[PDB]
Amino acid sequence: KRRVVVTGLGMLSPVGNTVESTWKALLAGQSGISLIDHFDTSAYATKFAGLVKDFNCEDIISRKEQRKMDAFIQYGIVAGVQAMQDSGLEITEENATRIGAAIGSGIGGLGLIEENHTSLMNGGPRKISPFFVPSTIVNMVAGHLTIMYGLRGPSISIATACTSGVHNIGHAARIIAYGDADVMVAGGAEKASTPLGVGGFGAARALSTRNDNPQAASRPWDKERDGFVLGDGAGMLVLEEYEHAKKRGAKIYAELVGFGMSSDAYHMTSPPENGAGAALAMANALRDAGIEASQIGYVNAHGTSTPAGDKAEAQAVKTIFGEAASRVLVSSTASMTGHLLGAAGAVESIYSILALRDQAVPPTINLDNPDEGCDLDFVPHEARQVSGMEYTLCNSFGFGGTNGSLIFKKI
Amino acid sequence: KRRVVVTGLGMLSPVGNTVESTWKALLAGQSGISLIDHFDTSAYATKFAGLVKDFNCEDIISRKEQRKMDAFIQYGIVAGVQAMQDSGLEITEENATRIGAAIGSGIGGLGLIEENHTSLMNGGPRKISPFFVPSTIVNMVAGHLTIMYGLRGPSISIATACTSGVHNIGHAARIIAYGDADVMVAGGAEKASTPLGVGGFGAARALSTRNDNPQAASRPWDKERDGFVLGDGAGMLVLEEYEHAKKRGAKIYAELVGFGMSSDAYHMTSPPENGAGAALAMANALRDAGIEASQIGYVNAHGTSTPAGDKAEAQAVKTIFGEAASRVLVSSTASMTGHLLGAAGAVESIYSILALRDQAVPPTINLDNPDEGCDLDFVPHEARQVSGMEYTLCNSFGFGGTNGSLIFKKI
Ligand SMILES: *C(=O)CCCCCCCCCCC
Ligand SMILES: *C(=O)CCCCCCCCCCC
Repeated sequence: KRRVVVTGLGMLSPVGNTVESTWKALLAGQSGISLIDHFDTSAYATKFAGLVKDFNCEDIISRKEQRKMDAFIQYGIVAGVQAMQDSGLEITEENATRIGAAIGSGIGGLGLIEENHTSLMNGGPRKISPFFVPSTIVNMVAGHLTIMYGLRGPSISIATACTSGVHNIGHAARIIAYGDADVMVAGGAEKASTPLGVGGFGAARALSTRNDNPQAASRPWDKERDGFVLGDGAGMLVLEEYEHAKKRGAKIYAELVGFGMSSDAYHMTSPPENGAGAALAMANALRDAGIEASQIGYVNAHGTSTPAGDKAEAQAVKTIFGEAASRVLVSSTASMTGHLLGAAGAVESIYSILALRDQAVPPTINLDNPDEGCDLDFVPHEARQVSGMEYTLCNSFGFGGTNGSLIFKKI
Repeated sequence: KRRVVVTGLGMLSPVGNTVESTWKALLAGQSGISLIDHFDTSAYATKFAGLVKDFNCEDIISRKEQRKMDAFIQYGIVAGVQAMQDSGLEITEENATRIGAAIGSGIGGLGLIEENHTSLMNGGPRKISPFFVPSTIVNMVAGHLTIMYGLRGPSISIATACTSGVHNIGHAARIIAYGDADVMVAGGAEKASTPLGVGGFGAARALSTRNDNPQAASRPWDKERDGFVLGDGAGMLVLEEYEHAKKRGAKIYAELVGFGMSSDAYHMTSPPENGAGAALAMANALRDAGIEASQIGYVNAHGTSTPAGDKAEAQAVKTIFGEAASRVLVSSTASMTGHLLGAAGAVESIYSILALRDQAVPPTINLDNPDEGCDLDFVPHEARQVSGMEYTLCNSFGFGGTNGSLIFKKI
């Protein structure tokens, strides 16, 4: 009966380009939302995003090599090395076969897609780069990594939009537990801060528009919210079976103990006023982890700062916790970071992990005037210290009404 | 100990728009490769593809609704209903919760992506449709279906390029086996026959160029092959736990018994001359299915008709079977259909399933002069009758050196 644990973290976010820095900034209640300058946003209703500041990979990827890879791919490779080094794991011939990857993304190479398409409009097919396909496709983060580290184990890539980070990790854990693998680098990476990304989500009227105050735009559960805030980043984890980890004295951040999935079966982009699906997903994980809602100390909300989004989730929480509704801590890091799409559930799994380590809980900044019936403790404004928190649960929900929840446990 | 079985099939291919018709054509050695007329291919090195002929969904999707969905999405919904009807399964409140989906695609809405991007180049962001995001994203086939059939169980979507069909199905099976679900509609859908698809794979020089004879272009293992042939389609399956199926007297096509994954850890688009990774993947499935290579009657090659591709796979086969190398039947349906990218491993799982039903094995057409050291029986030219075939194995391999194999078993 294989127990899956976390032995390495790696991350690039709108508030730090390392695990420890992003964590520091998050507790400090720092925002990473800035105005876009890599493209002309004049015609854009939204002109800011949670961006990755001063990203450098020269030490990890030759410029010769970068040309074959969209930023989302670069981001994820960098965050994977971070995780691989941190794990300490050493790949051997008697090894590779048993180490794999489960990394995804919501869209992938949107930028190079725009680039190549543009090229094709101006110059014709001859202009499309020969690396177009392998530079934009979603599974290339895992493709490059497995190659870089000579990994021969199971490699998959889940693309479930906003839920991708949660799924990739959950299924990484599954794969190991099944016996198909002993280690798995898992998570998600996105960099959709483009014309098509900004323009697209803005076409659906899903994005916030507070351009006069980018850092205040993302306000989960607050009364004046007006749609999520797009963020770039990548969050990777090294999951591994308990024994295999011990036998090598790996530093163990925590143990993955539960994984729940569900479908809303309602709208293609809208959550039921109910939160019915989100509930089922949390519910399924509690049962998988074989524990009770009363046991969760901190929930990492999907809480993207869309009017319906946030109401629905809160509903679900009540439903799931009921009594413990108020005793439980719910917070949205998206308040500082924005929503990282495919990377979202991965970075937030890392938050949930660190929150157990440090017995501290990142705040929901910008929460000035919460909604009405709210009975919940959204850790508004400032970080929170905790005593005996043994479990944290992390939620993510995406389009197609696809939800997933992960439960982390101390030591 | 949950046994997963197949209780419903659904498909749209370049040789039929139903399971039974595509199967008939395949045994008959019919090609589905035609010249492209939906876009101007003058500047294109390749001017043909395996296309879906006279596709109609009016009875399944309102035109009001089609506008919100890329063809790949339409294709997959249609193929899913096919599967759902065929299953006979009836969704109930005491049900939904236990029925989910695992459907993917390599790229998804490439067409609407091109459309919206074009729009944006000409008109600015205001031109991007409000359904851009949910119309192109990869997980929307499963999103729409779960919605249409009120499914609340686990829904995921694997995007592992050319391997997607195999993975989605394998992980569907896993999910059920785990207990997370009782039924799962799984498979893949693609429709990359576009400027960016044709142009892109042609930029990598990966595509065949025999425009004077489209139907002969795809020639797996033959001496004059020059790169795969792009095909559109969608292949869906209804996987379900054995007991749950019986208790409802569901018609059972076969039982999924093995699932193997692997990584090449070599090149990002190229297979080792070795076939080392493909071997490991087949190998892993035999062990998962708990059987021997000697037991496989028919292998459904990835066999895309690329020079290296086909050599590498054949190598792997030898490696895995060795003795049984020659006694085993290996064939590439891609010889008639072309390669269906994300849909590929799904349709071919259906082939592998029907081949057990009918004890018949689709041919590798166009195989005029095979390569040299070939000791293998590629069922060249015409279909083959078989006696006591209890297992068929189906391979698929994609970019990022991601491989996966599935083992099907009779009754
Ligand atoms: C979360 O579900 C929001 C939508 C996720 C879609 C993938 C990321 C957006 C790509 C944007 C245009 C292709
Ligand atoms: C198989 O691995 C071939 C590549 C799969 C990529 C997904 C389908 C191609 C989309 C083409 C341009 C985006």
